[PDB]
Amino acid sequence: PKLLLVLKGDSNAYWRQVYLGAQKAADEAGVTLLHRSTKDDGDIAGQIQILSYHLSQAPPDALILAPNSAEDLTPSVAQYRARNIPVLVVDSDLAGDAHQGLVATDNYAAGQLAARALLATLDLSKERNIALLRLRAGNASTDQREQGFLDVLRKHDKIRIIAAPYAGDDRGAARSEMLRLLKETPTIDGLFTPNESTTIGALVAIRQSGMSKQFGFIGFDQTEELEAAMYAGEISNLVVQNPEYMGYLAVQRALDLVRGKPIPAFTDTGVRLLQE
Amino acid sequence: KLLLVLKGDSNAYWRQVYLGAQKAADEAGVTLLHRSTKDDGDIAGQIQILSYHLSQAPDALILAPNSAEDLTPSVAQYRARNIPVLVVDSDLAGDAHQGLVATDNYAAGQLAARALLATLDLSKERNIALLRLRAGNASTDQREQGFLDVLRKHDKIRIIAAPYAGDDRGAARSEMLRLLKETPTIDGLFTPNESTTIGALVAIRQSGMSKQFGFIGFDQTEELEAAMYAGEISNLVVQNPEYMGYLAVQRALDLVRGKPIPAFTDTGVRLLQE
Ligand SMILES: OC[C@H]1O[C@@H](O)[C@H](O)[C@@H]1O
Ligand SMILES: OC[C@H]1O[C@@H](O)[C@H](O)[C@@H]1O
Repeated sequence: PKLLLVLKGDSNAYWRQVYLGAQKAADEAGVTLLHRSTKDDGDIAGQIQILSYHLSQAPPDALILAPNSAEDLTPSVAQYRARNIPVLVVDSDLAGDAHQGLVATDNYAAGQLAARALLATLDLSKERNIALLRLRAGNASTDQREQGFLDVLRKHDKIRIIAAPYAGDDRGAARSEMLRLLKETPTIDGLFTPNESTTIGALVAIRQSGMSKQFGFIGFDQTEELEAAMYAGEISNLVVQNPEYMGYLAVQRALDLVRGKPIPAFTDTGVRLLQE
Repeated sequence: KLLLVLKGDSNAYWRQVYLGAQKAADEAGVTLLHRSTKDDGDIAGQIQILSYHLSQAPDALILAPNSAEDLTPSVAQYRARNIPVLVVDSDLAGDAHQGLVATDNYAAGQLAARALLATLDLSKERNIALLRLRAGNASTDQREQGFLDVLRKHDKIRIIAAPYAGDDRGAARSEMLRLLKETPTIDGLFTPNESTTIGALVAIRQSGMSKQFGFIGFDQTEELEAAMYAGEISNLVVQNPEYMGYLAVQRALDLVRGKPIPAFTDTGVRLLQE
């Protein structure tokens, strides 16, 4: 068998872990794994181009896709379905029901978790002003993290959501956005950033602004730099997924589809706070 | 005795806040003194009203400040005299006051952006205009920031105009007339309060541009409602000014009698139609 893996891009180190897990499973199975992603996360047009190119020029036995857009990728996936090529979605949900399954974090639950963690960092005897650094509307994973977070906090006594701008897919964009927020906002008491790039961008902005360790800060995903910032007390906690295990299971599920075996509609790959 | 100082009388909106405050005051059997400037945005005039009442007299002040920063010294003077201050409608900078009763204006701006997006053909690039009110007026600054925060990075959306109109509907009319003449294409518009919405509406009609683009307005009056039902305005984001005035008085009475209040009481916001 041959499996085509198309992730969101290369703008997060996260994706290398998903790929490494997928490659481990493909190696164990004795199957060929192709990996083709856009340079940048969020490049919807580029991802659609990769899918159509491989459908025409070198079609796989199954497609494993992390869609950059929950809606804008459905026509691409429907083309695979009409060619009877199974599609397994990884990491971030796809709209509709053209695909055969999902293997991902429960991203809505991860956001609720992040809000609970933030509440635990705050002095809840006073009103607290909260900022959310959103990623990009239509990116299902972060849209769900953002909504789960807001659903815990919106009516919470002593909590005010004072900022929720979109940062975009780039850590440079997240840095620019956070720098503006820090300058323009009177008091930020708590922050949540829903992925690797937004967490790293915000961190760099917080340091450059002389604001380290000043407020509660829940981030998402982990790298050596984020782990260090957390151990230093610059980040209050990180909500972390299991990207290697997710990549590994996505390959196993895709192979089940190739062999005509049933798979769960949703395989939840787990989420946790990195520290107590 | 409760002193109620709103922004001015440039918007029919303030009569609804006053009516709610008066209902609450009547129900509680307390005297309400409503004292506002003639025009919204008259910062110096509002400071004068506050200075006068400190010099000769109330048990609490309910204030809708014309400037989030410029009213802070006036409010601090009340705090130094231990007269509770409840801020209504539009936030005040600092922490000299005892609470806020208002729409969540930032969230209301985000709502307006989402409503505007729903009016647009998002298969194609769309040009968007925003009519700002006045820097330093917290309520509209927050609506504008919420709206922009949703849209500034949105695929296929370009913000091509964001001028300030000022507090008068006549000024909003002049500004919109200029935009309609000078801009090659406007695909969507947001106006963040009653005066800006009415001024834009009148300009759009006078330009022969009615029903040509998506238009989210803010606040409601019989005239704005008619325009919406006619399809001239796509939707209105509306506050609950009567409930806001009523709650502001009840919160002020709680302050007078020493019952703790929340720092922010969110009085709600919705789209007027589906
Ligand atoms: O979109 C940003 C990507 O970064 C990783 O957190 C996520 O799983 C997500 O899909
Ligand atoms: O400042 C303009 C005033 O008009 C009403 O929309 C508002 O609540 C606002 O404070």
